[PDB]
Amino acid sequence: STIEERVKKIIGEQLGVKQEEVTNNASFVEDLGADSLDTVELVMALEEEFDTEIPDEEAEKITTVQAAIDYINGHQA
Amino acid sequence: EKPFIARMIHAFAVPIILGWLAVCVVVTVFVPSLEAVGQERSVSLSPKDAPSFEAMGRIGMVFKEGDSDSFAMVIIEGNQPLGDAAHKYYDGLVAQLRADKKHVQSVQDLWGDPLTAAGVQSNDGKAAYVQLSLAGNQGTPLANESVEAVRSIVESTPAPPGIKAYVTGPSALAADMHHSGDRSMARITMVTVAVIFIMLLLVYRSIITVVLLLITVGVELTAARGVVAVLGHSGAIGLTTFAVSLLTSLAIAAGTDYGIFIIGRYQEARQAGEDKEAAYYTMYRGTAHVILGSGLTIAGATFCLSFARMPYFQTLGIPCAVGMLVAVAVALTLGPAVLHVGSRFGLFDPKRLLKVRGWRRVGTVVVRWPLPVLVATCAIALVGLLALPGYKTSYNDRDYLPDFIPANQGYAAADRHFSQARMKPEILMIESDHDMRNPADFLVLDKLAKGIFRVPGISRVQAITRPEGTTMVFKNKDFQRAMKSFLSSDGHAARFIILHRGDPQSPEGIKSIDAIRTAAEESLKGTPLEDAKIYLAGTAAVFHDISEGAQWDLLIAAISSLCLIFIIMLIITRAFIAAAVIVGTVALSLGASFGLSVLLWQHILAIHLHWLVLAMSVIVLLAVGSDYNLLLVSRFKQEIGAGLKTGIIRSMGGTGKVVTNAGLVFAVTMASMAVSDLRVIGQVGTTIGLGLLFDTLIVRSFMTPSIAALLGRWFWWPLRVR
Ligand SMILES: CCCCCCCC/C=C\CCCCCCCC(=O)OC[C@H](COP(=O)(O)OCCN)OC(=O)CCCCCCC/C=C/CCCCCCCC
Repeated sequence: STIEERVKKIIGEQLGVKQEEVTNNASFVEDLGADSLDTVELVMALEEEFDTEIPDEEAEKITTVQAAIDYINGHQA
Repeated sequence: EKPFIARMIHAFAVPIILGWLAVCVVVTVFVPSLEAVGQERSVSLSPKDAPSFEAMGRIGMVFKEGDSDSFAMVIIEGNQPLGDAAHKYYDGLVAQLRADKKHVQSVQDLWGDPLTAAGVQSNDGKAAYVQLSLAGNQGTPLANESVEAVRSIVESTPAPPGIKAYVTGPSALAADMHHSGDRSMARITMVTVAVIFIMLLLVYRSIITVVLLLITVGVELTAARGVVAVLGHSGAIGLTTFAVSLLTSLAIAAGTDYGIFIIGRYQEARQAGEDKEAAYYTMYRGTAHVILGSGLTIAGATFCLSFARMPYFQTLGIPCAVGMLVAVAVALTLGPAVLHVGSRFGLFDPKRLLKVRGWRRVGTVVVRWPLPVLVATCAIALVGLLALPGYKTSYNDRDYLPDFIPANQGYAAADRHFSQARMKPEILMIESDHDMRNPADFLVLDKLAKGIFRVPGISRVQAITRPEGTTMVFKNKDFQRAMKSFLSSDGHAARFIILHRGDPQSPEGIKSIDAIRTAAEESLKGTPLEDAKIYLAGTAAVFHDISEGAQWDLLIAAISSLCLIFIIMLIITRAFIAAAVIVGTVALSLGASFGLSVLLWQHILAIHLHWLVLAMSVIVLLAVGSDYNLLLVSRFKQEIGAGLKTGIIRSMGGTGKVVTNAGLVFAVTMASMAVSDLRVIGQVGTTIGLGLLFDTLIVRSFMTPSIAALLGRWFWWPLRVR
């Protein structure tokens, strides 16, 4: 499937948000209701799904759906 | 996918239910009850090759006073010093006991002889005792008959004013221990079911789901007990009240866990929106092999007790192994069969949202930082060994039985007037090729009697040289009775009756045996009887062998279970490191269970653990503990594919609440076993209960997932995973 669709799938499954509900601009902790640990779950789930490493310092920069999409697009090459 | 076996159970769910119900009726009606088969199929309590056992046989054979290692003591008690009236009652009582050749092989009547009457009369003067040699070894059905035959004779005899008679001895205690164990089977089961019913009612909040779940356990319990009863009734196996008590609780505990696993996964599937038919197969694919693997483990683990030397352990293997195989076969066929038919009416659907955020968040921490979690749990698991230095086992069967059983009533009658050692004498016999009745050898008897009396921890020694047990002619009539009592009619062997100070059951008493044997050899060295052979018998000698035997056969039971459980887990999972981790983690946690149990019993309650406790409880802890790891690990193998780490988190949520409920049910089921009259079996019950609480709360939840997160793909070697 599309990389963006897969990322949205993972995010929605973890945070209990539907595929159409999660938006590119939405922020995990501010809008989707994430917290300090659901973001860790998100990071690990993306790492496993797309066989990529999000460094701890880089982990902080994923605050919205988009940020994850840009990161993975720039590293899924 | 629809596995073949699942389809067959699905297609024949109805007759499978009737097939097991009909089997339950057959074993209930046409087979005697297990608690009644055990009584007619009980096993002797000492291995045939123990030096104490064969020595006791030789002493009986050489002196022609029986062939069994079973003896019972009749204590006569009175409110005033025993006068002539007691003697008439005693004299008639002994004659009646002698007439019963079937049960009373010999009556060592000493109180009737003035030359030795003071040797058995209490210093108080208000009590006396006589030692009976009973037919059949301790604990065998014949011994229980002989004890009852002696006991009835005492009861039927009319006693003078104020006099009372009690029957005691190791054989009487073993007979009463068996009766107490069987007498308490109903109470254990009623409490177990009542507690489990209330617990499951909270977990599911639906009475029908609990009622059907417990009914299925009843069929597993009735079929497991029924099949084991058939074997025992046919003479194929030996049984003991420990096997019956332990088998009954394992079937209820393990049988209920399979029901919780089956319903737990079925309900989880329904939450995912799966149809009743698809949910049933999802349950089978997820738990059919886990139940079988967790079943062969308990059957295999308990079967490893058959390698032990002690009959208490050796006879405990097969009945528990066959019991668990029968219970599992029912759970794998009646379980899914009942689940399907119940589903036709919509009975097993979940009543509450099956939340998983709780365990996913726990799993996230464990998997993100696994090494710190592994270190913390290992330390908590290992800190239980701090109780090892102070751990003191016990061998006094008296203290682990009700105060009111007839054997204990008679023992208490002895303590009121005698020292605690008089009911547990020690006999040492020297056998040679010469007629020792010559005066020259009698000097050696005097020398050895004093030498043995010199050993610390002894109070009294009786022999020809010491008729009264303390220091003070072949033709005197009175001496003749002593001669034939302390010397073999052939004159080739002589025996000394030795009494310790303090209970010989204590480790101090056990230490006396080695000292006594060394002293006997030292006394005879450089004497005409230097080549004689030394035989030792009695409770101190019996438990000198048991103490040594009980150690090695704890090692054999533990090591064999690890080897067998690892093989089963290696076959079930197909992964080497996963198999080692499943059982290796539980092996470490044994320290926590040992520490918790010792702390509760020895220290808090001030009751030492019986020598049976560790060997029996260790077998179950390794078995059941690994099953919870197997359920968790078997879920890893399914969820993997979404990630080696994310698979652990997903599996933790799915199996989290399921195992915790199943863990507590097993722990409480084994904990409810403390309601038994046999405190020995209660110590086993809470020893397993405490351990399974630790395993379900720390081993499965924080230790196993952390190891899986640490090792990565190597956790599944040689399976190809990414
Ligand atoms: C009493 C009368 C009973 C009448 C009924 C007969 C019994 C019917 C009950 C159950 C059998 C059918 C259901 C059981 C599950 C079938 C097998 C299964 O599901 O998986 C097999 C599964 C396949 O692996 P996976 O692919 O991971 O599985 C996924 C699919 N589930 O393999 C296993 O489970 C391996 C089984 C063997 C394990 C190793 C055994 C080694 C030896 C053990 C000794 C055990 C103790 C012996 C004690 C002897 C005492 C005298």
